[PDB]
Amino acid sequence: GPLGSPLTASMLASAPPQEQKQMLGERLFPLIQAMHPTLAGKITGMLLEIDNSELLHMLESPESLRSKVDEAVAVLQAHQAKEAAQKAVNSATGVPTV
Amino acid sequence: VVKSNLNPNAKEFVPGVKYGNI
Repeated sequence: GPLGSPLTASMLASAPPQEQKQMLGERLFPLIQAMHPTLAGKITGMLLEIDNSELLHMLESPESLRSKVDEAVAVLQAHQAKEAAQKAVNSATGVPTV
Repeated sequence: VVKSNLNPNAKEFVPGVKYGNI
């Protein structure tokens, strides 16, 4: 809630099990917290529609997890890419060559 | 629109409720 200044890992300790959807969401924010250099904040958001049974499995699977959130980090790079290229388009579009 | 790759339901994070639950 008001303790949105610190990290989410700290929230975990300061957030009961029912506070899942709050802080770590499923378990997203914490994993992407390590991959925060990108934008963990918004990443968890989109991928928040993930399973709760898989959330636990993610924290137990460094290989299977990081692989999933790996793409998550990419969804961000594309998120700000297709968003800025809205009205700020200088280059021409594709031609209808069939 | 903004299509995601991982989750097919890329939506903002709306706490309070268990988003992505059944």
